[PDB]
Amino acid sequence: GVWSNIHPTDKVTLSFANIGRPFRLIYRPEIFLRDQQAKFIQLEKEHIEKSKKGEFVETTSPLVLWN
Amino acid sequence: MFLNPVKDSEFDDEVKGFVPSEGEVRFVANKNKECGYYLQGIEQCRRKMVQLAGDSSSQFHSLGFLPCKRLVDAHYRCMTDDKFGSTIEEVPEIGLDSAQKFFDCTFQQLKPMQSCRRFFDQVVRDVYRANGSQLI
Amino acid sequence: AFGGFRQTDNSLIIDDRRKIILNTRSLNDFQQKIYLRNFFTNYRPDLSSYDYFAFKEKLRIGELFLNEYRKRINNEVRRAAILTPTSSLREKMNHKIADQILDLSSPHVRGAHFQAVRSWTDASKIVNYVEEKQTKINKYGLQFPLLGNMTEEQCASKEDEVYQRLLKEMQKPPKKA
Amino acid sequence: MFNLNTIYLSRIFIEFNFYFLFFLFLISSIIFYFSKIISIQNLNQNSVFNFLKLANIFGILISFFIHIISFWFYCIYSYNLSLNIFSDINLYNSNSIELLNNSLLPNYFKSNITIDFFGLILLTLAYIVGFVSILALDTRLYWKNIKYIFSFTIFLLIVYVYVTVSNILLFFMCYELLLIPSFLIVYFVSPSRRAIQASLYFVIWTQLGSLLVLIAISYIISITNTYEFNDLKYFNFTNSESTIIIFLIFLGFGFKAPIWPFHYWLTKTHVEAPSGFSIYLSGFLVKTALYGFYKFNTSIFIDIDSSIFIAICIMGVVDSSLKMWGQTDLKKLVAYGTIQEMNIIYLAFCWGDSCAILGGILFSATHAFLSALMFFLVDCIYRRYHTRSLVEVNGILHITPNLGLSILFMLVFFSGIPGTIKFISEFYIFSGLLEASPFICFILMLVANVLGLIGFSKSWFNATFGMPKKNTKYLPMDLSFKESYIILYCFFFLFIFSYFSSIFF
Amino acid sequence: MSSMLIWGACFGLFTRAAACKASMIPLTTSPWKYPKYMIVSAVTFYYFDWYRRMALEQLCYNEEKLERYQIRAKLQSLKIGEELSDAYRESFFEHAVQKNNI
Amino acid sequence: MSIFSNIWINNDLNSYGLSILLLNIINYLIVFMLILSVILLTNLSKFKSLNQFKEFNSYNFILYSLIFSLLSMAGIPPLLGFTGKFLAILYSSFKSQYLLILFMTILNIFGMYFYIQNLRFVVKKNKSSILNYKNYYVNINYSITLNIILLNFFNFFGILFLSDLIIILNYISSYIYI
Amino acid sequence: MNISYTGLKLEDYSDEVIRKYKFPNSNELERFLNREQTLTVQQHKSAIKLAQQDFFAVAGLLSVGSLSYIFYNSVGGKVIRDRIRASRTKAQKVIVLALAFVANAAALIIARNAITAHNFGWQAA
Amino acid sequence: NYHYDFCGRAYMGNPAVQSPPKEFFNYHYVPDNYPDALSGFRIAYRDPFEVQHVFAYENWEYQYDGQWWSMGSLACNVLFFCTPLFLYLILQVEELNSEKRGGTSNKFYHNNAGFFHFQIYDNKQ
Ligand SMILES: CCCCCCCCCCCCCCCCCC(=O)OC[C@H](COP(=O)([O-])OCC(O)COP(=O)([O-])OC[C@@H](COC(=O)CCCCCCCCCCCCCCCCC)OC(=O)CCCCCCCCCCCCCCCCC)OC(=O)CCCCCCCCCCCCCCCCC
Ligand SMILES: CCCCCCCCCCCCCCCCCC(=O)OC[C@H](COP(=O)([O-])OCC(O)COP(=O)([O-])OC[C@@H](COC(=O)CCCCCCCCCCCCCCCCC)OC(=O)CCCCCCCCCCCCCCCCC)OC(=O)CCCCCCCCCCCCCCCCC
Ligand SMILES: CCCCCCCCCCCCCCCCCC(=O)OC[C@H](COP(=O)([O-])OCC(O)COP(=O)([O-])OC[C@@H](COC(=O)CCCCCCCCCCCCCCCCC)OC(=O)CCCCCCCCCCCCCCCCC)OC(=O)CCCCCCCCCCCCCCCCC
Ligand SMILES: CCCCCCCCCCCCCCCCCC(=O)OC[C@H](COP(=O)([O-])OCC(O)COP(=O)([O-])OC[C@@H](COC(=O)CCCCCCCCCCCCCCCCC)OC(=O)CCCCCCCCCCCCCCCCC)OC(=O)CCCCCCCCCCCCCCCCC
Ligand SMILES: CCCCCCCCCCCCCCCCCC(=O)OC[C@H](COP(=O)([O-])OCC[N+](C)(C)C)OC(=O)CCCCCCCCCCCCCCCCC
Ligand SMILES: CCCCCCCCCCCCCCCCCC(=O)OC[C@H](COP(=O)([O-])OCC[N+](C)(C)C)OC(=O)CCCCCCCCCCCCCCCCC
Ligand SMILES: CCCCCCCCCCCCCCCCCC(=O)OC[C@H](COP(=O)([O-])OCC[N+](C)(C)C)OC(=O)CCCCCCCCCCCCCCCCC
Ligand SMILES: CCCCCCCCCCCCCCCC(=O)OC[C@H](COP(=O)(O)O)OC(=O)CCCCCCCCCCCCCCC
Ligand SMILES: Nc1ncnc2c1ncn2[C@@H]1O[C@H](COP(=O)(O)OP(=O)(O)O)[C@@H](O)[C@H]1O
Repeated sequence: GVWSNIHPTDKVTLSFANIGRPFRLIYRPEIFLRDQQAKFIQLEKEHIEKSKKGEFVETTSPLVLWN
Repeated sequence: MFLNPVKDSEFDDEVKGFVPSEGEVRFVANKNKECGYYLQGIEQCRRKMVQLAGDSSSQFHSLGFLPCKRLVDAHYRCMTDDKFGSTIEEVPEIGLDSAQKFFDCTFQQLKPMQSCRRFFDQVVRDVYRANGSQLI
Repeated sequence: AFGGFRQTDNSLIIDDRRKIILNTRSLNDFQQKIYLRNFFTNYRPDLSSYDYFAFKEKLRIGELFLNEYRKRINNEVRRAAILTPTSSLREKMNHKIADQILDLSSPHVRGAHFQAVRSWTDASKIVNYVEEKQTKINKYGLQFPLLGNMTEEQCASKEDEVYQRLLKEMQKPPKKA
Repeated sequence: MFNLNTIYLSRIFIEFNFYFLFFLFLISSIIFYFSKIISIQNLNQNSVFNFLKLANIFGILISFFIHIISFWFYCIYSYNLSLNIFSDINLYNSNSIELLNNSLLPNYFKSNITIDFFGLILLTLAYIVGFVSILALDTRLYWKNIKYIFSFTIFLLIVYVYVTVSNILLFFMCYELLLIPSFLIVYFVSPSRRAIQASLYFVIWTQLGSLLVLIAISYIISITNTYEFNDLKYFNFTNSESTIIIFLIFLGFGFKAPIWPFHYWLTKTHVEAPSGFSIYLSGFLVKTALYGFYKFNTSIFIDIDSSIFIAICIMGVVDSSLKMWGQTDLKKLVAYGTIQEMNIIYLAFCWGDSCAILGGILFSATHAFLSALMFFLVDCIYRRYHTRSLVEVNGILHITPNLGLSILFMLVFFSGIPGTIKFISEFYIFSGLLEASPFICFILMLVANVLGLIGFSKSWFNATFGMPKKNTKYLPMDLSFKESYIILYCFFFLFIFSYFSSIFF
Repeated sequence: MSSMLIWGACFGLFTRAAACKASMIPLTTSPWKYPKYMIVSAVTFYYFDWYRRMALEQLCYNEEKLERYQIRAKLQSLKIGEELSDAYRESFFEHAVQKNNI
Repeated sequence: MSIFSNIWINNDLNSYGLSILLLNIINYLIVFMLILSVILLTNLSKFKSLNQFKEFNSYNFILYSLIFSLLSMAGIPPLLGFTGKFLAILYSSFKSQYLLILFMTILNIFGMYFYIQNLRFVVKKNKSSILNYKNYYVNINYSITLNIILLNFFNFFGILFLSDLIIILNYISSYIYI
Repeated sequence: MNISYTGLKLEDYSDEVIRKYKFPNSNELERFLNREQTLTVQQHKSAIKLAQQDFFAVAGLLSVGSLSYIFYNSVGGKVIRDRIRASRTKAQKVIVLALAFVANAAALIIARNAITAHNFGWQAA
Repeated sequence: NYHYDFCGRAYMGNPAVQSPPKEFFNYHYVPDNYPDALSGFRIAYRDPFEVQHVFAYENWEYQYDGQWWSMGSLACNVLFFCTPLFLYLILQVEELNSEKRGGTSNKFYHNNAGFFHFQIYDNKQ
């Protein structure tokens, strides 16, 4: 309930299991991943624009991010 | 799975099992471990597209699952090591049938990814069996 | 996120695929994951989690099935001993029955040993044999109450399918030779 | 024909039995605390101690009945789940059924309950052995230790969370929680004066292994940030990490589950502990360690030879069996028997997740019941004859025929006669060990079932037989109904549990 | 359950009862201290909830800055000669040229 | 620290060891405060030797408060000191210091027995009289008893609320740019 | 996020590609969205309600039976209990004998019902 | 053959009659212990020799360093000491046999990919 309402995981597990990991990763992992992928997002956008255009870029092809 | 039908069978349906080569098993395991991100992405994007344009009256109802095309192509390239084409549509004829089965599993029947990964791995295994030394 | 443990060895690692050279002690978490820790720890690493759970269950059932073969042949030997007098008993046993008894020995069936030492190929073969038996049973749908669960509509559809299959098989002509 | 109704009934029963126990404990504690200014017994017929005893006893009993029902539901559920997974072979079809939680009670510690056959066997052992021990400690609880009437309810709650959780950290915490109540019981409830030192020895010896297991858990958690107990499938430990983890886990859990040479604390505690608490200790508190070792070693992939661990277990078995002869103290002799059986059980877990686990589980159950029986017999002997030494005790049969008969049948059951789960477990373990290493199996069987058996039987036969000519004015009468029915129930379980479904064994 | 105020009130009630039991005085002694303890506990625990949530938010914000320190600290921690190596040369130039935008 | 096309990824929080050290210091201070409050509630002149631990053999509140405080100092799992010791070992494992873990464990077990042995002396033949007399009656301080009760509650249930304290300590330490 | 319908035109993609990535029937889409392909959320809720009711009934019956048996058969020694039951009225004796048995039997029957799946529609032949 | 006069190093009680011990270890109870009062609470006076035997072994201790090797028989003591190594070496030889044949070896088998015995594996909506 209230004391654990901050996080779905239990308080004891939060206190002990998570050692050294960023609280940004523990809470709100999506924002952490998006910040990590910031440049990859623009690379993927440029790759999509070029693919719509005639050019096809193979260097950035693996960058297909969904989170 | 891993069962071959008996060509000369007294009854309608008979199957004899076979064990894939160690090289094939290693290749499939490594590629699954490396490209597991794309399969989860396919699942999540499928659910997202169904939620967004599931309703018939939705504006994007005519573009269903097209965004998942990039994920599917990326997964195919990752599994095949960027060889044998840069798109799923470029799959060889040996694995074309398995690719069609996978698409029916995923998008038409909307069956679990547990089920559809079987067909995707079947496509990969067919390509590997066809080539052998080309993938390793 | 997965992490790693600092390494102490001073060996050099060569990754021909990425065309780089690393040192074991200098590896970070991701590099350790990529180079070390990659080894397989199951018979069929290629299969997914659900697929390998099914594979494990089928392997266990196949081991039990081979043990059941051994138990059945032992029971048949007991039946032969009781029915037939000692005279001609060995003469009749020196047939399919004795060969099967020897062929179902410990290396082929794990009677009471803690572990059946099987290669991954052997496990795959056993699972394939179990799947062949399952397919043969499911052709006629004998697994509704045992070795299966289905709803009423599923049962009715399976009954219709099995009826059609039996009709087609009966209409088929005898196999030549 | 399996339907979702059975699945949800099983899950609901498992989840709600814990809350039943918790609410009973909470209400009893509230009454105890708020009925009196000072939480001690009022030496009169209208004391709250009677109500607390009633509540504890018939909360444990009712929860045990509900646990029987829930265990049967789990057996059906697991069998049908395996059938559902195995039966279907069509590639398109896959068993993906998702269950939605109830809206009545919350998930304790925000953890989804997962139940296994070994865990439920451990929980059933907890229930039964706790019932026996609480029935035993009535004469010990008096006027300042009545607060320990809830100790077995606390044990039940801890074990329930321990066995119905899929979290590594919660698992370890539940395993570690057991120390405080047991130490308090030994410290404040043991009549003998040597119990003061026995408690310290118990604490230190068990805490060394607890620290070892803590180091192993820290290695697992720091390297793998996961806690779900199943994400370890996707992470592989290097050879060095795996060997360190297995060594630490084995030594730490063997500190609790007595192994050679770490059984000095066990002998001291059994000798100097309450006769009612020794039953619970030997029966259950040494098997949580076995369960934890099984879970961890089956979760982790280990690429090391288990010859060293097997040798340690066999050495412990041989040591206990040889020392059995020289013990004139019945309680210490039973403690050595417990050491032997626990070492055999631990050896049964030295082959990873092989078929030896089934024999280990069955032997754990039979050892729990047999040790409960033996310690209860020792308790009766000590309580009616004011001594538990062979030199001072002789000719029990001729003055208390029922007690002598119980001793003789206990010896017969300990011998491992066919028709008993003891014999079944011995058969499993020895059948596996014969193919694993036949000469080692022969040595183990010879020692344990001849030399140790003879040493064990010598003292019990000498006590049962003879002629009690000494202190004729002070001789006791016989067993009471409570003791007689406890012995009969132990025998009945040891005999009839062999008919349990063979699917799980 | 969900109301920190109610949780604090219950905590204060039980604290008062436990204090009475420990002091061996009747639980009805100083009745006015029950509502006092309940109110004080409710208020303090409500404030502590708000403060823990604020501290978590501010820590999440500070971790963003701490990441910038880690990236630059890692580059400065490189052993002599590794700053121009193929594995760090591009990042070092990025942090020494592109970010030299003062 | 991982590099992927000049993109740095950091899955480690550097300002965590300092938080763990602060947590250990705070936990030790809390337990020391509990034991010293128990002592101050009673008469000070009685306690002058390890044998005098029997003098704590007084009514249940004092007796069990001392017992649980000693166990917490020793590091018994459910109590508060275990949180600090376990988190220290966890951080040592995270930093990959097996020898440091070994020496920490040796010191921990030796100190554990050092604390535990006093429970043997706590046993007393009778009930002690360690309370100061005021107005012809023993003086029991309600305020100190209440403080000891709060400390006992936190010592018992620190594991439940430790996540909030860890969050606060990490928040405080994050301001340090190390 | 670049995974969106924005910028997508059916002209760019081939007819076969569109047919492959075409939405399935509306019923299939609804089933997939609601996760009711095999079982309905209402079926799950009904099963949960039945499970909770069965657990409550079983636990209450077990408690009532156990307590009644204890209080009826825990009055004293054999002679005292026999004399008390002899002085006991007819209806009181009937309830004393029947209450515990009926409660325990009802609990056990309710437990057996769940494992016994008699209400299956395939019963025929 | 064992006689007290000629035993020398295989110690045992002397046959000669001895006076009862004046002082010996005795049963002691925790302070404020609740007496055990089963069967009328009748306690008999304990025999000094019997009590001495009861409490002798617990208090027995070695007088000097290294006495353990010499006491009893050196050969049997050394064999008992070396027993764990004998067991380990026998296990290793049996494992040599297992390796060269193909039977069960002493290793932690991992057939199940972390799947516990008959564990309930489920997901929630
Ligand atoms: C959504 C929320 C969900 C979560 C829940 C959150 C809420 C949690 C809390 C829940 C409870 C709510 C309580 C609200 C009021 C709180 C007020 C307050 O500040 O409290 C602390 C404060 C007490 O602290 P303190 O005295 O300042 O502390 C001194 C130190 O100890 C130092 O000690 P000392 O030794 O130095 O001195 C001892 C003390 C000795 O003195 C005392 O004994 C203290 C005073 C006690 C008696 C007070 C008078 C009572 C009668 C009149 C009350 C006012 C009218 C109420 C109108 C209600 C109409 C509906 O000395 C003094 O006299 C010093 C204080 C001077 C007097 C202070 C007067 C304050 C009056 C406050 C009135 C509150 C109600 C107002 C409501 C207005 C409505 C319009 O006030 C009280 O607690 C007053 C007593 C109230 C409880 C009485 C209990 C015994 C009688 C029970 C009778 C029950 C009958 C009905 C039965 C029904 C069931 C069958
Ligand atoms: C008047 C008070 C009435 C209270 C009613 C209950 C309400 C809750 C308590 C609130 C009290 C607030 C004020 C503090 C008073 C206590 C301190 C004191 O000095 O008082 C002196 C005051 C007067 O002094 P005295 O009585 O003369 O001196 C006696 C000494 O205190 C010696 O006494 P003692 O030996 O009896 O003391 C207890 C003894 C031993 O105490 C115990 O062993 C406690 C056993 C509790 C039963 C449940 C345990 C279940 C375990 C499952 C496994 C979980 C694993 C999780 C992973 C992490 C590891 C935990 O010491 C410990 O507690 C140390 C071991 C701690 C183990 C940690 C267990 C954590 C479990 C968390 C709750 C789980 C709930 C799940 C279900 C809900 C799901 C949504 O003492 C009393 O009146 C008696 C106090 C005894 C303890 C009361 C609490 C026991 C019942 C707890 C039920 C609720 C669960 C716990 C969570 C509570 C919220 C955080
Ligand atoms: C997981 C591990 C966790 C470890 C925890 C370690 C600590 C545990 C034990 C200590 C905790 C603090 C307990 C309260 C203070 C003691 C005095 C007291 O209030 O009782 C006497 C007083 C007794 O009254 P009485 O019996 O009617 O009459 C007494 C005398 O007759 C007449 O009395 P008087 O006239 O002489 O004096 C009355 C005055 C006496 O009060 C005092 O003088 C208080 C003395 C303590 C001062 C230090 C408090 C610091 C609080 C912050 C957190 C750190 C705590 C550190 C504690 C240990 C340090 C050595 O009473 C008050 O006003 C009490 C107010 C207490 C709340 C103070 C809040 C200050 C916050 C300041 C920082 C704010 C954040 C800034 C952020 C900056 C960002 C830029 O108690 C009450 O009135 C209520 C008693 C029952 C409810 C107590 C509720 C306590 C809640 C504690 C929450 C702790 C934090 C949240 C949990 C954290 C972990 C998850
Ligand atoms: C490494 C290669 C191995 C393979 C090659 C073949 C085997 C060679 C083994 C070595 C044989 C020759 C050396 C043995 C000398 C005696 C032992 C010794 O030193 O201890 C001090 C010896 C024993 O003193 P104590 O035991 O402290 O005092 C007892 C009093 O007698 C009072 O006693 P009590 O009247 O109360 O009666 C107790 C008596 C009776 O005790 C009993 O009835 C209880 C059971 C005792 C154990 C009986 C042996 C069972 C089978 C052993 C299997 C071991 C397997 C594990 C080791 C494998 C290593 C390969 O206890 C004794 O057994 C004591 C006598 C000495 C031990 C004899 C048995 C063990 C010897 C070692 C055998 C090793 C075999 C290895 C091959 C295994 C097969 C693969 O002290 C004396 O010198 C006093 C005289 C004692 C009688 C001596 C009998 C004549 C022995 C031959 C002498 C000439 C040796 C020339 C050596 C040449 C240079 C290399
Ligand atoms: C917000 C809601 C909070 C709910 C709090 C619950 C309050 C509980 C109060 C308990 C009071 C106990 C004493 C009652 C008076 C007894 C009078 C008496 O002896 O006369 C005989 C009468 C009737 O006796 P009888 O001779 O008719 O025997 C038949 C007994 N029954 C009716 C139960 C079938 O009362 C009883 O027998 C009641 C016995 C009560 C004690 C039971 C102890 C066993 C454990 C359960 C205790 C309660 C905990 C909660 C339930 C368990 C967990 C789910
Ligand atoms: C039995 C002793 C008395 C009872 C108390 C118990 C204390 C000992 C508990 C067991 C500790 C582990 C021992 C076995 C280790 C096996 C692995 C190994 O070291 O092989 C070299 C291993 C395995 O090497 P490898 O050759 O197999 O493979 C890796 C090889 N390289 C690195 C070259 C690629 O090598 C290492 O990486 C070195 C690790 C050394 C770790 C030693 C310290 C451990 C500290 C944590 C535990 C401390 C517990 C203390 C408890 C309190 C004591 C009072
Ligand atoms: C619009 C607002 C209107 C508000 C109106 C005012 C409401 C006032 C309510 C007062 C309730 C008092 C209940 C007393 C119960 C006593 C029970 C009993 O006898 O037990 C004795 C027992 C026994 O005490 P004892 O120690 O004397 O024991 C006697 C027994 N022998 C002889 C064996 C020793 O102790 C107690 O339980 C009494 C002390 C605890 C009292 C707790 C009171 C809590 C009150 C909470 C009020 C919450 C209000 C929230 C309002 C929110 C508004 C938004
Ligand atoms: C002994 C009867 C047992 C009946 C079987 C179900 C027992 C469930 C657990 C009950 C525990 C004690 C009450 C707790 C109250 C509380 O604080 O309960 C508080 C919580 C409130 O939960 P939330 O606040 O999260 O909503 O109660 C619940 O969650 C549900 C309580 C139980 C509901 C069923 C009640 C059945 C009544 C049967 C009456 C006849 C009994 C006859 C006995 C002889
Ligand atoms: N505890 C003992 N230790 C050694 N010898 C004993 C012991 N008890 C009896 N004996 C032996 O028993 C014999 C004496 O028998 P006993 O019953 O005492 O009759 P009595 O003393 O009248 O001869 C002696 O040989 C003596 O050595």
